[PDB]
Amino acid sequence: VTGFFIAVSVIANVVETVPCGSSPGHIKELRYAVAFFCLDTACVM
Amino acid sequence: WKGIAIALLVILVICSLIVTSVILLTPAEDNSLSQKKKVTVEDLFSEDFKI
Repeated sequence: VTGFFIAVSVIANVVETVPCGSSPGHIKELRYAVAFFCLDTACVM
Repeated sequence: WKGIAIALLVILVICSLIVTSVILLTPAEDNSLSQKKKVTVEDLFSEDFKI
């Protein structure tokens, strides 16, 4: 489980700036889910 | 083995449910609505623009 959660933490850090998951890709109407943050927190604790 | 695997996947399912519940409940996402609608010909002949 620790290995799995390290994997999800690192893959989340990788995805953090994916254009679909980041600021670009939505400027005309607005997705940029900030919930990434929460995941980080969980992994850290 | 495979008891280790089933216990592991059960714990992963529980943790995934917890984290997705947090993901659903925590954020706001409520930007309401912005922008004003543009002008169309029906607006001209409405009583609104009568001088």
